[PDB]
Amino acid sequence: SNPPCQTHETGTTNTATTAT
Amino acid sequence: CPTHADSLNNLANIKREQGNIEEAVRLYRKALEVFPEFAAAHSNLASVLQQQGKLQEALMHYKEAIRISPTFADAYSNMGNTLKEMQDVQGALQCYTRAIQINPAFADAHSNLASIHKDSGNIPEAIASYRTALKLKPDFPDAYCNLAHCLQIVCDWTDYDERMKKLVSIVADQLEKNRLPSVHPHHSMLYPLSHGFRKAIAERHGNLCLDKINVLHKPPYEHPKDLKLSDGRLRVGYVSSDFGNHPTSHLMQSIPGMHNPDKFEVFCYALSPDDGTNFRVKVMAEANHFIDLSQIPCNGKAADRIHQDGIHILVNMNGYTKGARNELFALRPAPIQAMWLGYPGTSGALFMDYIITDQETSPAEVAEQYSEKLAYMPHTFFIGDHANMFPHLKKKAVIDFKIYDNRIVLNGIDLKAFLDSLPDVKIVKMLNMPVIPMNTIAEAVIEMINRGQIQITINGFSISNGLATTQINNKAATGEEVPRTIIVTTRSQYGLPEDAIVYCNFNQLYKIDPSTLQMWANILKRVPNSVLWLLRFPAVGEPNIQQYAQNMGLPQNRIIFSPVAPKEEHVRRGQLADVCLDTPLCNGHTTGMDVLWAGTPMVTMPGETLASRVAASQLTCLGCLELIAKNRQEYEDIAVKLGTDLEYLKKVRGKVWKQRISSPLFNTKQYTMELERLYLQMWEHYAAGNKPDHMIK
Ligand SMILES: CC(=O)N[C@@H]1[C@@H](O)[C@H](O)[C@@H](CO)S[C@@H]1OP(=O)(O)OP(=O)(O)OC[C@H]1O[C@@H](n2ccc(=O)[nH]c2=O)[C@H](O)[C@@H]1O
Repeated sequence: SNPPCQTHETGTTNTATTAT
Repeated sequence: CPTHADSLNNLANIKREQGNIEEAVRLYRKALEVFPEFAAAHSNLASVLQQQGKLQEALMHYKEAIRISPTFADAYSNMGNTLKEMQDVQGALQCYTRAIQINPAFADAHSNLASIHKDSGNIPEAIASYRTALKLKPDFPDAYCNLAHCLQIVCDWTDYDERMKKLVSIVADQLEKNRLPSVHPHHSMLYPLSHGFRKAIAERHGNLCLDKINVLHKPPYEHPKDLKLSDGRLRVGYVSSDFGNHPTSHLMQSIPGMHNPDKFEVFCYALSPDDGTNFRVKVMAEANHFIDLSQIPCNGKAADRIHQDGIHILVNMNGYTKGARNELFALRPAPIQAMWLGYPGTSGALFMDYIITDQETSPAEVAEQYSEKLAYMPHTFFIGDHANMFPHLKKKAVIDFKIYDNRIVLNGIDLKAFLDSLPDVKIVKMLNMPVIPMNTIAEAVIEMINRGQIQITINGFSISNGLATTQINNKAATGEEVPRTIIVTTRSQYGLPEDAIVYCNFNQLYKIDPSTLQMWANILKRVPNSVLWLLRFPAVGEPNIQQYAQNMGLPQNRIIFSPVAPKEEHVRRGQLADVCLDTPLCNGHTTGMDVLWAGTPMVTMPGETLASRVAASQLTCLGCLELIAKNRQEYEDIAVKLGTDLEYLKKVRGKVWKQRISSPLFNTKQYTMELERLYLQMWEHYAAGNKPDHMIK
């Protein structure tokens, strides 16, 4: 197996929708 | 009214960007009150709800937006982000790909999809998706900064200098405009950012926790101000998602059981479920109280539980890493809260009072790097359970294929007993070293390795191939149990040369930058018969390292790559190296302890960040100041002297082999005692009615 390491979740980008 | 609802939704978007999430939620809800079938408002509301930790309520509104508008790509992509946070990888994937299917030019969806590939270990696919996102939207901080980390992981250094410039420029612009930086607080240690920038990045990530607990509207907790309720004992709570098979437990699993029960009551709060390993078993059994907070996902109720136990000192072992629930610390269920061991840096957050470190790791002249007050351990804050986990490596013997201490090595609990049956064994003074001559027994052992046999039996003793530990005992390979057999480890197992100096580094490749490889190249050039030993960590980084080394004048055969190994083999095979070359950008931490337990000298050059100073702290505690460089020239000179002056190498290697036992570095009993003295200083200070201050003794 790959050894367990110190891990961090990658941030994602929320999309804000402008109303027209 | 169209205009009315539209204005409410758009103003709420503005409030969201400003960091006023409460007002955003308010405006989104008024928009939906005016116009119930408002798809954009449903999706936008779900986003701020997600940011508030209300994930299930977010999903409901995302689905409502999509029911109203089936081709609403933003809603799919945003919903994917929520599912990803919920650890629903497949669900997140299906949302991202649907969003991209609706709109192939949707840059955000490509970048979000990339994060799934990144966290799955599919770096090439992550890179490709991030590049698609940046092709569609060139100004995209999230995509660029995560792409940069992807490139760091595989050691792609194409335009590295301009990459660093862009990263710093991005962080500066984001901090100025009060945004959450696109650079993760852990990753920030890898880039030439200021200490002020790094601490600010951390601070803003800590602010995310405040957004999640503010909606709970819980009042501040009343804290104990004496030890009366606990019969004079101090109640310490260790909070970690890593009680199980994780480097954290490999370091501190013995510590809860070694606390003095006359003065301390140990509470362990697990943020993860039982993984069925001996690591988890040991902590559950030896802690006075073990609490599975993974059964209590509501942060309000979890913090309530901690408070009901009457915890005096709550210890944060996660920082900004996976499985963390720093919302618990933001609620302050304890009067004293400390960062310890797990996270190599500042929290940047006000809800953390102390960071447990040491004078070597965190000198007072760089104290502005941390938001917490400094709390000094007398030697090093670092610790490992190596003496308990791998005692079979306390002693070793070699086979003389003719004398080397690291070409053909045997280790074992019953090694001494086995050697008693071999009357032709010579004891060479270097504790000294037993040497098996090239006899019948030695030839049988060597035949086993050459033929890839699993194990043989000699005089009743089981002799194991070091490459085959998992086939013999899974628990022994993971470090869950001590190996019972005599294990054989050879340079031939890894394609290492028999008559040359081996410099090693067993860290993930991300810790290597161009400057480090250049420094390593200078060393290899000055030591004719020497190779560099690295890991396929990951394998796709290998051709990159090889290319850059060739460009630096190093032939390809000078660098030897091995696969990552099970825990036990990884520590054990460190014995085959002559010297470890530590990474200055970010030191080996756990891997630093791993190599020193094998008796291998480590050369290091401490920087300014915590992460770049840990190895020097370990070596200072070990008692080998001569292995700590003050600059790059000295780093190279030390390494070259070790590789060319063979008597000096023998002296230094013997020093490490002895002092790993005699120094306090791997002494968990002594560590626990001194940690207890520090806890008491923290308590008395608080109990005297004082706000936290530097406990630098
Ligand atoms: C910079 C940073 O994140 N520092 C953290 C520290 O601050 C924390 O205090 C340490 C405990 O939480 S974790 C971390 O410490 P690091 O030294 O970076 O290790 P990292 O997270 O890459 O893991 C590699 C593992 O694989 C094992 N390993 C390695 C090679 C191998 O072939 N086999 C193997 O089992 C090794 O034994 C390791 O167990």
